[PDB]
Amino acid sequence: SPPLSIMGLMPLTKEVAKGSIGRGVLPAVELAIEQIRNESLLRPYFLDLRLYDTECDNAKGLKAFYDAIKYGPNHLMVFGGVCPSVTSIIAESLQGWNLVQLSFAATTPVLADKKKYPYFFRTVPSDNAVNPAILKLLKHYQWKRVGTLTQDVQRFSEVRNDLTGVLYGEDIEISDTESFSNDPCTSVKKLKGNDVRIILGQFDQNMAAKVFCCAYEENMYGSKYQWIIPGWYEPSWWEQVRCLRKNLLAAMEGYIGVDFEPLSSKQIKTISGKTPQQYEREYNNKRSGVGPSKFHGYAYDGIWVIAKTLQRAMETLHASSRHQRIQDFNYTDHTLGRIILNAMNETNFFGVTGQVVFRNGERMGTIKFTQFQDSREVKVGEYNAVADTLEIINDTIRFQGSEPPKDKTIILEQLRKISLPLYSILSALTILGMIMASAFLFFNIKNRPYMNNLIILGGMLSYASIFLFGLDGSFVSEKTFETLCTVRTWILTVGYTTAFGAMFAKTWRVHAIFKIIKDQKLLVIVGGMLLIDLCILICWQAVDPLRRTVEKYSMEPDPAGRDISIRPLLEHCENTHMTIWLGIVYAYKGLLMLFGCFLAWETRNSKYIGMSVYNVGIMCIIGAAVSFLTRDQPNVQFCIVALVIIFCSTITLCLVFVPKLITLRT
Amino acid sequence: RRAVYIGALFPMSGGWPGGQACQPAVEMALEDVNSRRDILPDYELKLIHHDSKCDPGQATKYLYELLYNDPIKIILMPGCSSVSTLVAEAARMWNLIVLSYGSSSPALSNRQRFPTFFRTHPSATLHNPTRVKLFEKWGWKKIATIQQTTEVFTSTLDDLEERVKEAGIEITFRQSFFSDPAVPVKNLKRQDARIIVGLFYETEARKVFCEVYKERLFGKKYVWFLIGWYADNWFKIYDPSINCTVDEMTEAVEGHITTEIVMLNPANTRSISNMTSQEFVEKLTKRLKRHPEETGGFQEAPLAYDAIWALALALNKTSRLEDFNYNNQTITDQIYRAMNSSSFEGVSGHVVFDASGSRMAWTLIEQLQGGSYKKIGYYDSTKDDLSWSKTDKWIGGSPPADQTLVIKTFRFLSQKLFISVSVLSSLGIVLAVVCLSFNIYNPNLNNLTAVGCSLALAAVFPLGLDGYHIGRNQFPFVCQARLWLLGLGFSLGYGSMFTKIWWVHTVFTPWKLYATVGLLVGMDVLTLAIWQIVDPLHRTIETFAKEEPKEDIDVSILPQLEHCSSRKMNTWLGIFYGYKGLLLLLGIFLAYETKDHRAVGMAIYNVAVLCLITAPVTMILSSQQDAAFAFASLAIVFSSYITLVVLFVPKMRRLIT
Ligand SMILES: *[C@@H]1O[C@H](CO)[C@@H](O[C@@H]2O[C@H](CO)[C@@H](O)[C@H](O)[C@H]2NC(C)=O)[C@H](O)[C@H]1NC(C)=O
Ligand SMILES: *[C@@H]1O[C@H](CO)[C@@H](O[C@@H]2O[C@H](CO)[C@@H](O)[C@H](O)[C@H]2NC(C)=O)[C@H](O)[C@H]1NC(C)=O
Ligand SMILES: *[C@@H]1O[C@H](CO)[C@@H](O[C@@H]2O[C@H](CO)[C@@H](O)[C@H](O)[C@H]2NC(C)=O)[C@H](O)[C@H]1NC(C)=O
Ligand SMILES: *[C@@H]1O[C@H](CO)[C@@H](O[C@@H]2O[C@H](CO)[C@@H](O)[C@H](O)[C@H]2NC(C)=O)[C@H](O)[C@H]1NC(C)=O
Ligand SMILES: *[C@@H]1O[C@H](CO)[C@@H](O[C@@H]2O[C@H](CO)[C@@H](O)[C@H](O)[C@H]2NC(C)=O)[C@H](O)[C@H]1NC(C)=O
Ligand SMILES: *[C@@H]1O[C@H](CO)[C@@H](O)[C@H](O)[C@H]1NC(C)=O
Repeated sequence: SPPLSIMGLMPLTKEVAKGSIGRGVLPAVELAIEQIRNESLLRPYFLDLRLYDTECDNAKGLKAFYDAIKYGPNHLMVFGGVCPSVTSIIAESLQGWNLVQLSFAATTPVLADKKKYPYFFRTVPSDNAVNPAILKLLKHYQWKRVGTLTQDVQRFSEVRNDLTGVLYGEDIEISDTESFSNDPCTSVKKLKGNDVRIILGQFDQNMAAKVFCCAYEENMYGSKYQWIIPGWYEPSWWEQVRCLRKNLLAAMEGYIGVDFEPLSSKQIKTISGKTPQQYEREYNNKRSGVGPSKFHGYAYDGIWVIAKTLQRAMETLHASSRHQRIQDFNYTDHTLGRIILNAMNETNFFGVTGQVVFRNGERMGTIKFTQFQDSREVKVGEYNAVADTLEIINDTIRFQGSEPPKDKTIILEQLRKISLPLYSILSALTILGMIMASAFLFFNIKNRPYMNNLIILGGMLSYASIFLFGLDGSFVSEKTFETLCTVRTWILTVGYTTAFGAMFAKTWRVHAIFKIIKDQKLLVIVGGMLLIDLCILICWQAVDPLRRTVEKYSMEPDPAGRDISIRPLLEHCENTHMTIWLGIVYAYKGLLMLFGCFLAWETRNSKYIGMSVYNVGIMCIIGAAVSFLTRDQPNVQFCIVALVIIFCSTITLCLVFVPKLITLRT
Repeated sequence: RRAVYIGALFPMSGGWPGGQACQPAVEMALEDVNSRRDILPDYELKLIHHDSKCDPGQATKYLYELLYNDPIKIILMPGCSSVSTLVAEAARMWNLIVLSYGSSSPALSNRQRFPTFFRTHPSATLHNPTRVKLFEKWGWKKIATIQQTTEVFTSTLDDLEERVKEAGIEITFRQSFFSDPAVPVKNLKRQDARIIVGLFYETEARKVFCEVYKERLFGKKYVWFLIGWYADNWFKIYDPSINCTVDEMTEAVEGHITTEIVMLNPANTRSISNMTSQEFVEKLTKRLKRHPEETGGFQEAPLAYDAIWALALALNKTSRLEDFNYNNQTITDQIYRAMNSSSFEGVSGHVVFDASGSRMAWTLIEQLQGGSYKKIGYYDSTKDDLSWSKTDKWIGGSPPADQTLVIKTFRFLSQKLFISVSVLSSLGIVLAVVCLSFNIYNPNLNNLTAVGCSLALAAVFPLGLDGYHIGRNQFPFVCQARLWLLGLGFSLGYGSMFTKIWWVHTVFTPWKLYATVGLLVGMDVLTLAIWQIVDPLHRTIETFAKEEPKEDIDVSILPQLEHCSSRKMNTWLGIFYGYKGLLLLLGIFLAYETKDHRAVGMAIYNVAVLCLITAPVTMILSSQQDAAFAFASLAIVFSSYITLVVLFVPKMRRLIT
């Protein structure tokens, strides 16, 4: 039978550790070729394989390739290549004879282009096949803020460049894009300065122990951060290589490892007829000397791929003519290579790794999530991109916290409250001044003429105003009461102007005498400034709505260590452009009060009324002074204005009556 | 004889079609060296050659085609750069020596990876000392760089960074692309840089210039640095891959600086060939039917020429060389030892190459000036000689730079409004002194009030302007002196005014009262001294306006003003205004209380409302151009004028009425 020759280009020596890999993957392909001899898928021909040692030096590999070209027979395919330079160079040069090279360990995305490499295919999942997986894991546990850290190597910068290419369209933020070369410790410094919660590391093996030891020095661990790291190092690599393993182990737990999964968990019949369990058992009892490889699955699948490929392209219309065209290939033909490319590219079937497909020189693989649980890694979850499902292994994951941490700095706000045990004693003092007012009104009607009644009206309105001052502020059970602060401030101002008009018109008439129609003129002169203050009330209504405003005082503390910050807020009734209005109102009050304040110095030789108007004008100006020098704390200002209001509004009646009834009741 | 065969390679097209010119050059060179029997008494030179278009697939096919055939070749000649690296990497397995002629990779200077490799072409790092001197001439600091993603450009950009870092010039915007110019020219428009250096081949130079015309990023503040060994017609060849027309590109590429290096003797000398450079160039223009402005590789053909002549003299230095096989090494080491000590004088001057390379002395620099290139000057790096010719036109003459800023001082109105203020103060002084002399020459509290109002009319002038007299920057001293004098003057005048109405209110209801009111006046100088002890003076700077109000020049105008202040002066001046307002309202109440007295009360009623209406309008104002100083001076001089012209009306009018 005429043989169909094919050539494998593998490192077979002992001077390189990848010779162990080639010697490990040789039993799977010889078992596969003996299975092909068992089934005998091809009556007239028989397959032949010629092995060639490379050691992946470029000159020696091209020399062995040239020797095989010059001296060997009419080869049909070429197979293999592990070292990236001699794969890159052969994949660029392959079109000079229009042939196809099949690899199984080239794990660099630079072979993704087909204008550069139209004849190249691979079955190993690349490093860009973890990027849908990490998005699905993040949406599985709702993470928002992340900081990246990429080592300045071409591969890490390439996957960093592809993070942006895969990240487009979702609610994701990338804050700290630090890219160091050999000092990761200042990078952890910068990361702690931007205090980002989740690390997505990209570096080599030797940098990792130094990064975690001087991240212990920054204390970048705890129940606050996660670390997503590519975990393809050798197991227990950290046992050999300024920082002790005692000061490393209590911070090297919880580090999420992102690998590719070798096998599956299906016990289903493949096209071989066996299960992955039977295949692995037969493999490990096939061999005994070699250290176990982890690529023999891809070697076994790809041999059956190309065998099914050559039988489906062998089926041509040309029974005779193609059989001569294969038997007389002088390396020049390209139409046969085009049909072989079409029949190989449309390969889709189920093997040991699963249902294999091909999306542009790539097979859709299985991504193995893992976690370093208790001094070792454990498999925790899978993800299949052909179906886009992310399996997880419940009852296996653990957390040093209790919830997968929240990522942004989350805040909460509330109003500034006042001391209720301070407010309650003032609410108890509310009633006594009012009852004394309504009792001395009955003493005045027992005397029964309008002057002390107007004084009592001002006192009652003041005792109502000082009650409803802070009753609307902190207790916000009446929510739309900031519109009514002006509707009670006009009540307060009317009581104020009534009391001070009864203080002022009497002393002005005492100055003018120092007739009953003159008392009528005095009453209408008080009514004139009453209506002047009513016009100022409607001018305050027209000048601003005085609506509900909120001052948001932002300091964001934490009383009990939780990251839910607190920010207080204060209700403000003003509209911040009535400063001219309140300034002219306070000047109006000062001009109305300084007349009597100056005149009390003169007429001292209405005997204690000037001493009353002085001893209330000082308290009123100290109330305005402490009013403008506060609202930093809305409790002390309100209690001090309640204190001065219950001072003045009953001290006027007390110093106007304390000798009156004492001399009338001797 | 003996036909000795030499393999060769000529890229006829692709990114650099130099082999179109070098092939007749080497044909001429082989016919000229096929003349002397003293160099080769026994052999005969033969040439085998192909094309590769700087394509490694064809290059690998042609290397196999020459290697695995007949007859045996000895020396190879690779054209492009990546293919030159590949053949110098793989020449060791046949024990061969390789000679390149166009590569510029400075990493190709290593002898470990490349023991059997030489190159006549000098590297790309001799654009950087000339680049940093042309940057040092104009002091520009914000430069942006853009490159195609290649090793032969990143080793240049790394040499330029590690050369510019000692000069203290930062490189801010460092971008890169591969074949998409849209997003990086979007980023350059969004980063609005001034001077831009680019490193890419021609077909994308046309694409990036279509993109920069489309983004409208050419123009006034944009300087483009490119290499200059392109042809002069390059923006004229029809390329249907882009829809841009020829003259908007021609207007866009106008006025940019290009750099290169020399390739041959600028003088006229004679080689061993007994010809010169100029006659050689004449012979190339004779035999080449195309134009030198349209062909490729025309400037570099003499390095190929002296490369053959050098190897020919090396072969004469070796002088039984007919049994060469790729396995042995003795012939190769003997020829290598003879070629190592190669040092002579050829058409390009002294030809030494078994050193660290870069043996050229002068470089060259041009500028597109109106549809044609034109020379700026010459240079040498060792002697640091920058030969000039002063032909650089610019946008109207000046070189556009990065960005500047102007600090503008906020001008006063030292004009007729100030001169009117000064003349009203002088008129008040003269009127006051004339009325006081008339009163003395015919009310001692009235004389003291006249002295105080004269001191106010003497302190009215020295409010200053925006730095206009002999000697400045003592503005706190002169303003604090004027303020102290005006304070004491107003204190004296108002105290001697108010003490009369105080005593008339006392008499309504000899030097005791006068001496106690004089000490009441001198209390204010104790307040002035307490203001002088803890924080007397300060000349602060306000930056009240926004930067860059200018319309055409990119120098941001920041207007800054100055007012005399202190450490904490606001509450102090508020307290002093409150104290003086207290005294003034006391006077205005006593004038209605104890109603000389009628005129004194009416003068008090005028001066009080004047001072109270102008305290706030000088307290809360800051635009001193026509409001603050104008209102204050109008207030003070109208006060003193009207108060004097009312208080001395009844004296002199009724003395002779
Ligand atoms: C490999 O798979 C198919 C095999 O033909 C190709 O993609 C097909 O292209 C044809 C023609 O353009 C379309 O009609 C089909 O719809 C495509 N898809 C499929 C599934 O057949 C192409 O050769 C390769 N495609 C990929 C994605 O690698
Ligand atoms: C290059 O130019 C061609 C022709 O001008 C463009 O194709 C369109 O051609 C039709 C022909 O009827 C015109 O009506 C359209 O106006 C053309 N489109 C435009 C945008 O000009 C082609 O689009 C141009 N290339 C690009 C990139 O715009
Ligand atoms: C170049 O060749 C010429 C002749 O082939 C050389 O000699 C010339 O000889 C004549 C004989 O009388 C003299 O008159 C000329 O002055 C010579 N030319 C010179 C000196 O340039 C000549 O020496 C050769 N070499 C050079 C460098 O020109
Ligand atoms: C080039 O070849 C010549 C062979 O003719 C070498 O030697 C010559 O030797 C004779 C006899 O002594 C002298 O008269 C000539 O002057 C020599 N030629 C030259 C050019 O000097 C000569 O040594 C060889 N040159 C080199 C550099 O190898
Ligand atoms: C080829 O050139 C000369 C001649 O054989 C030698 O040059 C030596 O170069 C090294 C490198 O720096 C120096 O340290 C030696 O002093 C040089 N020796 C000399 C000039 O005699 C050497 O054999 C070769 N290599 C180089 C680089 O020159
Ligand atoms: C899976 O997780 C849920 C929720 O925690 C739990 O109730 C259930 O028992 C888990 N299943 C197994 C098999 O542990």
